[PDB]
Amino acid sequence: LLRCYTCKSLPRDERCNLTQNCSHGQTCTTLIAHGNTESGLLTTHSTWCTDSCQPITKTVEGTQVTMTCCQSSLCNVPPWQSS
Amino acid sequence: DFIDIESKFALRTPEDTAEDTCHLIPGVAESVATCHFNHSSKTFMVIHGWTVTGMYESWVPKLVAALYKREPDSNVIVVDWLSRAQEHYPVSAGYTKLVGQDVARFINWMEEEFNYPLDNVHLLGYSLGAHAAGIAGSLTNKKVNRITGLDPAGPNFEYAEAPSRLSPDDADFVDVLHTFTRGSPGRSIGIQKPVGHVDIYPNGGTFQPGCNIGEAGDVDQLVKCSHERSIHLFIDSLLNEENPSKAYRCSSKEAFEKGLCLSCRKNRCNNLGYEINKVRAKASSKMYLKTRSQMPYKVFHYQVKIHFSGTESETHTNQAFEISLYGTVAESENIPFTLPEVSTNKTYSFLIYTEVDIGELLMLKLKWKSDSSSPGFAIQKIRVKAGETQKKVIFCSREKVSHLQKGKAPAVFVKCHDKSL
Ligand SMILES: *[C@@H]1O[C@H](CO[C@@H]2O[C@@H](C)[C@@H](O)[C@@H](O)[C@@H]2O)[C@@H](O[C@@H]2O[C@H](CO)[C@@H](O[C@@H]3O[C@H](CO)[C@@H](O)[C@H](O)[C@@H]3O)[C@H](O)[C@H]2NC(C)=O)[C@H](O)[C@H]1NC(C)=O
Ligand SMILES: *[C@@H]1O[C@H](CO)[C@@H](O[C@@H]2O[C@H](CO)[C@@H](O[C@@H]3O[C@H](CO)[C@@H](O)[C@H](O)[C@@H]3O)[C@H](O)[C@H]2NC(C)=O)[C@H](O)[C@H]1NC(C)=O
Ligand SMILES: *[C@@H]1O[C@H](CO)[C@@H](O)[C@H](O)[C@H]1NC(C)=O
Ligand SMILES: [Ca+2]
Repeated sequence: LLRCYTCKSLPRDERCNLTQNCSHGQTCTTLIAHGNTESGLLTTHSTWCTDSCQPITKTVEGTQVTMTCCQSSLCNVPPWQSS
Repeated sequence: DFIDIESKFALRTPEDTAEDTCHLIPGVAESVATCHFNHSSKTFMVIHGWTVTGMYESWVPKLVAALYKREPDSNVIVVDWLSRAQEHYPVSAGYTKLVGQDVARFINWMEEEFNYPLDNVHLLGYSLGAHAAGIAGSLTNKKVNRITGLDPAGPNFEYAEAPSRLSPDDADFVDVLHTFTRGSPGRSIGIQKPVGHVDIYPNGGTFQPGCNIGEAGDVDQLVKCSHERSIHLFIDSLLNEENPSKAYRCSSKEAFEKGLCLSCRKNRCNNLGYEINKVRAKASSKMYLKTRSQMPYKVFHYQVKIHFSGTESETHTNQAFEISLYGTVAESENIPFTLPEVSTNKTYSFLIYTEVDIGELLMLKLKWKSDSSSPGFAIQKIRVKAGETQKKVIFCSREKVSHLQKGKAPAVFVKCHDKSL
């Protein structure tokens, strides 16, 4: 029994206030996306419960994507945000 | 030498895969030793099909060589019935009974003379060969281990009863690749009805990609491309031991083509070829997959669901779309697909497949192509189910909606959720 932040696509300086109870084996993940849009450049963060995540940093069509993993309640927050 | 038998039995080797240099002569135990048959290893018997020339086709050395690559300690016996295979088709077809009886007599002999176990024998029959292998399996003293049917012949077998063709009873496990089923039943080159424990239909079985206009060893490749493909799929399986191709059970090929049948629950999927799981289902199977035109062959399957949203209420028809997948390992850009119609506040599911090993999905771009006004929808999320990794992925727009506008900039979505099954 672990609780993770579960927030689809939040702006950089928004904190997440939705959480889920993950199931047998699951860990906390966070996907950060930084790149350009029609309306200016944008850092977004997405959070959820996952089975085996691998962290990555990859650049994919000009927008930088980073995935992070962790195994404690409410640990999946963007690297510039606090618990 | 109550052993008159017309068929010949060559034991080829990893270093001599082309010629029939050493023969196992039934009724002559000393021949087995001459030829260095390995009593401690499994045995493949390769049974060719019909041949308008008197000769082996060029696939025979390839299959032998692949089997020895995958199984370097095994015994690969090539059965020669070239003489009977050179007749007019209905004659050669009739001779499948005698070639089968010859092969069963030979196997039964190896069992009586050497206590060689029949559960160490895998028969691989191509075309007419598949039925010769079926009949042989039905006449062995104990049941043989595996029969593999590579596009079993259709004419005079489609409406034949089990004793006279390949059927599931003929071995402990029977797996069949159907690759050239185009035609009306009984007039297809390859048999239409499932005759195995597991029957796989690459590209729905009727015709194979890469077989229309080509560069084409063999007397006339262009005509028998789709038929012969069954063998090259098996070969490709022998060479990709730790990287097989899934095939997915499905109610129909039409259903498969909509992406309704990915899913690997309760043997709803299996591996094509050598690495197959020997399920022996309660009745039939019938499984589907897509493939490439040239070798490696393996492809990755995804289902895509898109809900097209808007306040305004239009329909469009035979609309064309490009979708681009970006993953941790690679990307494949500009995959085409079309939709019968695209109407507001409706959801459409569909199959995407790609030769490219993407890795885990990260970003997904959608382009609405103008047709060979001013219309567009708002899309918030796209759902994707991946067949090979049994994962459901959700992408959502970086902003609150991605506007999809026909003939303009592609809508961009990034992964916001993952799930396994
Ligand atoms: C017949 O095939 C066997 C191998 O059979 C295969 O593996 C078995 C374990 C079973 O699962 C079979 O069903 C399967 O098909 C051949 O055995 C090979 O030969 C010898 C020992 O028999 C091994 O060679 C080496 O010898 C040197 C000494 O100079 C040592 O340094 C090595 O440690 C090793 O012992 C070889 O590993 C072995 N291979 C395997 C896979 O066990 C056998 O050669 C063959 N018979 C004939 C007549 O060719
Ligand atoms: C597609 O389905 C959705 C329903 O889920 C429809 O979206 C809805 O469109 C209505 C227009 O009737 C919108 O209503 C608006 O609400 C705002 C309040 O935020 C108000 O200020 C406006 O006066 C207006 O009434 C709304 O965006 C939206 N509502 C919901 C519940 O989703 C859409 O119209 C449907 N299209 C078709 C053709 O069926
Ligand atoms: C978000 O925060 C407020 C407290 O200020 C609370 O009322 C709300 O319940 C929180 N969200 C959830 C899902 O609990
Ligand atoms: Ca039979």
